[PDB]
Amino acid sequence: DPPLQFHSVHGDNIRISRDGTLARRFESFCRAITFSARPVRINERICVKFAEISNNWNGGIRFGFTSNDPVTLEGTLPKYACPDLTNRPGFWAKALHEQYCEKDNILYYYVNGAGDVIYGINNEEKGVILTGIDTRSLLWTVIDIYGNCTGIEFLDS
Ligand SMILES: [Mg+2]
Repeated sequence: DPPLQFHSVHGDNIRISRDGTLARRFESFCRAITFSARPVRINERICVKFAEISNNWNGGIRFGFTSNDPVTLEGTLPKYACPDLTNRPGFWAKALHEQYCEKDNILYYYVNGAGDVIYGINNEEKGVILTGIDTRSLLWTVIDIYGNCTGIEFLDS
């Protein structure tokens, strides 16, 4: 439907912009978990821009999907998507290589009918990063704003 926004259920170290399109890890190095405000479609491309980078932290963001309505998760969020959420049923996420986490890159990803998650950077496919996603339930993005990237923007095309 409408352009993707961040869910109001998020980590303690996250601030979301007024229009809901920009999530920042405002302090520290963890508790940086975020979700999409609405479920996403199979084959819908999620496009995220690395809007802000800190030179004081290293590492890549973690991204993927959850079959859990983020409202059901409030007061329940751990420090990390990996391993902490991924250990629970209905979360699929992996780290993005830190070489891709540079200012103004666009990460795109989607889950296909087969339940595989394909990703790329600046419109160049990198491949399948995740497999076995439950395509029979509603899915929300999970993006853990970990590492040198401290601000990410959902892009509207
Ligand atoms: Mg804090």
